[PDB]
Amino acid sequence: MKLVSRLTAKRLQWALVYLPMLVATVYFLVFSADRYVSESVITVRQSREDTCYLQTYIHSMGLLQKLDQQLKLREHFGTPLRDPLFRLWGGTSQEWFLEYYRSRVEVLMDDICGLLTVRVQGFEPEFAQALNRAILEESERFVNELSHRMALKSLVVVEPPVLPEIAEYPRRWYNLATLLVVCCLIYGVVSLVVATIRDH
Amino acid sequence: LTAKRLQWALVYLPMLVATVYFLVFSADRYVSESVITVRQTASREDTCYLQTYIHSMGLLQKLDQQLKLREHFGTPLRDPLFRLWGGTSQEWFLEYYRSRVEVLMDDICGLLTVRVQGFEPEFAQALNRAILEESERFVNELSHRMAREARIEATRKLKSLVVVEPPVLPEIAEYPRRWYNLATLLVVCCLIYGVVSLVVATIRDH
Amino acid sequence: VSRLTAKRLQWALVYLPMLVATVYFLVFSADRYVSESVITVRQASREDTCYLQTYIHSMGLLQKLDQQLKLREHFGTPLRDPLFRLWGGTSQEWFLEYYRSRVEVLMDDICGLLTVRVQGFEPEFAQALNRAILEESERFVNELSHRMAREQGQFVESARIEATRKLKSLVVVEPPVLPEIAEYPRRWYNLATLLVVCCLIYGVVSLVVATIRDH
Amino acid sequence: LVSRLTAKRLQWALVYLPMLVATVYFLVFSADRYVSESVITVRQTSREDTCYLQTYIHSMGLLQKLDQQLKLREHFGTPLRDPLFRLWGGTSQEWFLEYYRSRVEVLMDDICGLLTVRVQGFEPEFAQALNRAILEESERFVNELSHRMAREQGLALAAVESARIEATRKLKSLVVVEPPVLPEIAEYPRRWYNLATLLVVCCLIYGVVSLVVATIRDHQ
Amino acid sequence: MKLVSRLTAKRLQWALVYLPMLVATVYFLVFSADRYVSESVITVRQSREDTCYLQTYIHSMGLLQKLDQQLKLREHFGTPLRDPLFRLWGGTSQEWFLEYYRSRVEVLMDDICGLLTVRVQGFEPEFAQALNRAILEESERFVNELSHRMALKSLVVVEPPVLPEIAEYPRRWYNLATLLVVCCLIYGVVSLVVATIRDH
Amino acid sequence: LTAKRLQWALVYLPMLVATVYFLVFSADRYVSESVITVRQTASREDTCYLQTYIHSMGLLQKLDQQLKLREHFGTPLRDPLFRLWGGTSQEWFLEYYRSRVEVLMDDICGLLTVRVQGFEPEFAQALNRAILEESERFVNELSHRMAREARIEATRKLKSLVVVEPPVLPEIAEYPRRWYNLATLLVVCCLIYGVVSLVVATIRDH
Amino acid sequence: RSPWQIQQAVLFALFLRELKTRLGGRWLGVFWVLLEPVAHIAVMTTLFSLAHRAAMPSIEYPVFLITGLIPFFMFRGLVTRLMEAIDSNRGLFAYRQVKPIDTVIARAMLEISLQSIVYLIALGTLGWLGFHFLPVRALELAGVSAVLIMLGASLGLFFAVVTNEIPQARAIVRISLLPLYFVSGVIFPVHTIPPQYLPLLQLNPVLHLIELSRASFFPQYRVLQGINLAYPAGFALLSLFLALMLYRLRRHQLAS
Repeated sequence: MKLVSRLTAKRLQWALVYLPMLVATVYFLVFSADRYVSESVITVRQSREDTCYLQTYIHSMGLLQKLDQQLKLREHFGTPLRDPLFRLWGGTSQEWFLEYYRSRVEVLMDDICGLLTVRVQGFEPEFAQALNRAILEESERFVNELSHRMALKSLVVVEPPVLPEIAEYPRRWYNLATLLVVCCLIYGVVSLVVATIRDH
Repeated sequence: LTAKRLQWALVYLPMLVATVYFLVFSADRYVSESVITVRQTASREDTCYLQTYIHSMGLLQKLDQQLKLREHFGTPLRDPLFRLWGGTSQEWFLEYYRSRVEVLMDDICGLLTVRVQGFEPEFAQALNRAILEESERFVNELSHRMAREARIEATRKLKSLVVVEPPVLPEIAEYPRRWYNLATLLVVCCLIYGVVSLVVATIRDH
Repeated sequence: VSRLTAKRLQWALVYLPMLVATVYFLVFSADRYVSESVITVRQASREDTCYLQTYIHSMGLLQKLDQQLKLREHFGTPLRDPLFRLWGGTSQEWFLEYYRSRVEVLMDDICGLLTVRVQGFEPEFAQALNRAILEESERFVNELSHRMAREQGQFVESARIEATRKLKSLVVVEPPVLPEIAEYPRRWYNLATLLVVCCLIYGVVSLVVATIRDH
Repeated sequence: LVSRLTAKRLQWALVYLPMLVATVYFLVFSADRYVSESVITVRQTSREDTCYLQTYIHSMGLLQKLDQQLKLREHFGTPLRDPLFRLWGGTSQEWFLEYYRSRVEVLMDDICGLLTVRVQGFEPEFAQALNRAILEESERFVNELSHRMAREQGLALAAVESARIEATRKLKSLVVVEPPVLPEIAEYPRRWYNLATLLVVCCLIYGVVSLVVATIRDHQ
Repeated sequence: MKLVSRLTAKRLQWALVYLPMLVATVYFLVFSADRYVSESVITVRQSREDTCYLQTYIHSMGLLQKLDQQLKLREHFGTPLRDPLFRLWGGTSQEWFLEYYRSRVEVLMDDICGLLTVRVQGFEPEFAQALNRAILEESERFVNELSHRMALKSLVVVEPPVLPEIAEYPRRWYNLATLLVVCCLIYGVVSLVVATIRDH
Repeated sequence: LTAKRLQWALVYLPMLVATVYFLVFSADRYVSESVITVRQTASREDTCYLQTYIHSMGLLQKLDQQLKLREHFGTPLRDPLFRLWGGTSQEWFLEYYRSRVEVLMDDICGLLTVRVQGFEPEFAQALNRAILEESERFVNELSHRMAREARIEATRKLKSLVVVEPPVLPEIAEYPRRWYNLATLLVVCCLIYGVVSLVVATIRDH
Repeated sequence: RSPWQIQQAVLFALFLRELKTRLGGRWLGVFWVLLEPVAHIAVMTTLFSLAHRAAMPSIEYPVFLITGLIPFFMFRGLVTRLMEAIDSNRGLFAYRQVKPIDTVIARAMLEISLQSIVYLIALGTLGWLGFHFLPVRALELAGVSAVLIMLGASLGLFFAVVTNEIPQARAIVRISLLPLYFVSGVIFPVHTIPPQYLPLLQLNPVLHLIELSRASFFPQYRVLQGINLAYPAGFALLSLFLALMLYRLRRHQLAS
């Protein structure tokens, strides 16, 4: 209780507002690395089961090994030495590689059309487009092989993968603004609670 | 004589024994994961049969004859909680096997995912592969028995097992995720401490 | 007379039933092994599975199983367990109730699979009873279909090719297993339930005896 | 006159009088009622036919046929020591129908569409015979109901042949899941369960009445 | 205010409890007339539309005119001179005749079988059975005529009309008991209202 | 100056004028009721077309040409509220006709019931019969126009009107049920009196 | 001065006391106690009419909904106003010849009279609209209503005696009453819900009472299995005995 009243205001102000924003601004404006995004929109036709299998297959492990053999994802993702958070550190485990890859490619599907959209992140736009194209080709080969193994069907590409011009995901200003909102709310709640415990 | 003594006991002592068990005594278990489904040549009944059959006793006997799961699961002497003790009952062995092999249905898309634990990654992969092969044999054998009541139909491949993701070979063990369990146990013990303190204050007030 | 209820009332009404139940469940109880099987009916299958679910607990099946395996002489063996054993001279209705208690049928609506758990005083007898139940159920669905087809066709090629075939078959997902440790009875769960109900009864009579003692 | 009601009178009347009456009636005067149970359903070669059977089991025409066949009025009047569950002589037809509907219980299972018929009699053989007669008459009624339309139906010779085969064919036959059982002991007169339940209920009622009386008295 | 002060309990008791019991007992035990009931259970088969048409047709006016021509319902229902409430007074209107007839025959329908049950009341059991039989025959002729007019189907009688032995509808003891319950409740409520307005 | 004066006005005066109108001035209107449906040789569309068509304007013009409804509905000089005044608009005439003819659908069983009012029972029966005949002609004429886009189909009786209950000839007039309206008006005027008195007490309290 | 006479006098006094408090000061409480049912009538008719038509084509929605809603309103009113009776007139026990049980039963009879008036008014306005209002079997309906009233009053008295010197319990029982609106199946017929959750829902006594009241009120109403009156009757009797016993034990401590 002696230290409970010692948090005062300025110490709480510093350690809950200004230091986190100092490190956040330092990381975003200097340490961060750009992450270009390639977006594609595909479906499977001769059938929600088929695009369900495809959605499971995109984030699978066998596809990850095939893509690592083809384009060497592990070598590419370890290049941004400046960013320590969003780079793939060398000598990491296979499971962490799978989790990192699943974070990098986002797969989405609308329920009222069955359209499956994929967004692939990469530190170079050409690599992102190549990864998206390889994903699409492997998906087409997979559904054709699954049809053939039983003994017909082809992928429809509504929107082929784009070649991005500028990166879009490491948004620095929007992240700083939502950090402002969250930090202020956390301050307000914890300051009210420290006031009522100190008054007791 | 509750005072702070009951707080000290009910908070520190389970936390202390859990930490000294997880940080030293616990043995990590590798996991092999595969995703399959059953297609013809409706299809949900075959996957329901597979979900029931994977956690059965006859399949456990077949897998014990094949890979000797009983001798494998008794290997780690260091871990006394997750080790299958020698000379146990068949019912306890079945419950242990059902705990070490987790099968999940996804309601849409008709997908059955099997996650098999083991103290070696190669053993986990081999066990998952054996489970998949025996499941395919079982769904074929049901239709063979159906058609053996003629001889042309009873020899074909009436049902095929579609493997969306084959079993993988883990590099590191996901379980027992010691930090998550320690945090969960700390939170729940804090909750029990709070409710016990409230009821003890109520009792001693009277 | 009323000035004789005290802590001794708690003593008797709580610990005497606890001691009696603990003594009975620790030494006097008889082990009951359980054999489990999982089956379904296939060439409308829901109708046949419901027919089987009703037929397992029927009296005709019980009489057939008595004639085949002598359930009366087996269930009357544990003379040291007067509560869970079947006494001699027990009527047919009480015998049917005992058999219905000793055989549990679980229906699952999603997969449409029927689970049968059979309790016996010996590990081999439970599996034998489960096998006999399965065989009799398959014979029952076959006999029902054959009787319907024959009574229709006794009035021609279709009738005589449908009255002798095997239209209904039993799909055994899990065959009857042979246990080696008795699943039943659950001594600790039963003791906990009896403790809870004894505590509730004691509380009720304690408040009643506090009320009447108020002049 | 609240003070007119004492503890002794309340005890005596409210507890002992109904308990003594029920004990005497259940242990001295009551008569055994064996019950025979059968489980059936009707199959072609649906739900409509089995619910028609459910309606028809309690119908008056079936009661007349069964009374002609087995003399239900004579059998249901034999137990003279039991005046509550016996068929008194010289009773109206409506009361006879109500008594028959009380003695025969029909339960419908809609998850499977199975009809359970439980027939009460004062002898196990009579209960089994009544259940068998009910099953036979229900099958005959379903058959006749199916046959009537085809019988009223009757190139032209083809139509005549179709009408005669449709009228002569055995279309709907009910399958039996559990045939009627000959009971060994009576199960419906539950003397001890009823006596214990009535004792508990009377004790609770006396406690409530005594507490209300004491609360009323506490106004001085 | 002065008239509600003039009022007391005893006049309220006599005007709400004993007088209704006197008139009800006098009517039921002396003035009432027995009404025998014949019950039939029928359906139509080659179909909820067909039995819906039948249910509408039973209570129709054309069927009433046909039955009046056949069995002379108006002459039969005017016989019980002792009962003034449930008899058909001579020289009454056609609409009141239809309402009386619709009250006399009760048609019920279950939702899960489609079975249509009819209960016909009459002051003589043979007349009640004859009226039920005539209703059934006219219904069969009506559905057959409706089928033929378009240019097939026949009625199924699960339970033919019974011949009643004793009347069942003019229940006297049950009616007296429920009248007692209703009268006691009404008296209690109105006495509470009288007490609370008098105190004001 | 509300006092009891507003009570006296708002209770007695509408009650007085309603009683003096219903008991003397009102003229009773006989009603002919029929119940029909449409069947082939799905069928709900023909009945819904009939429901829309009976309350239309072209059918009203046809019936005015046939039976001269305008001269009939202006007959009772005694009643000034339910009489069709001479020289009125066509729109008001259509609203009056829609008020004097009621068409009810029953959702199940597909039955359309028509109740036609009139100051004479024979006129009400004749109007209902004419409505039924014109409705049958209309449902036939729609299919005739459909098939006249061949000549074999466009002359048959493609649709038939099933008449469950033909129009009846009333003996007495059901409407205007004066006692029911008087009781309803008394109840509603009592309610308005209560709310107005309470709001006036609230206003005068301030 | 017989105890019954002074008890009746104080009950009439306490009764009109609760009346003045519950009803509006301008004689307006009838307006809101008639507005509460009609809003629920309107919203449930505009939200579930076609669902009821798909349920059964035999009974129209307004009468079927009223005949279950008004007894449920009586039950919830009995519980709510009964449990708050003792901790609302703490300044009234200063005079002798008064007891908390007098206050709770005065509130009970006031609630019973108000809901009976509302029920009669609803039946009258239902019969004025051409619907069916006359009960086919009124004696069984009266018995079921009496059992429901006794159960509600007993539960209210039990909650009044037990939760003295802890108002916070009165805060949570309200949130226990909101799901009971949908659990009891008053709005929609219970014949539509699948049996997979029936055995858990058969432990609600008010469910059995509502279905039995509807069966005794309507002609040819199908009652499903396990809706016997024995279970709610035993529940009400046991709860009433327990509540009266608990009041008798904590008698002098209650009044302070």
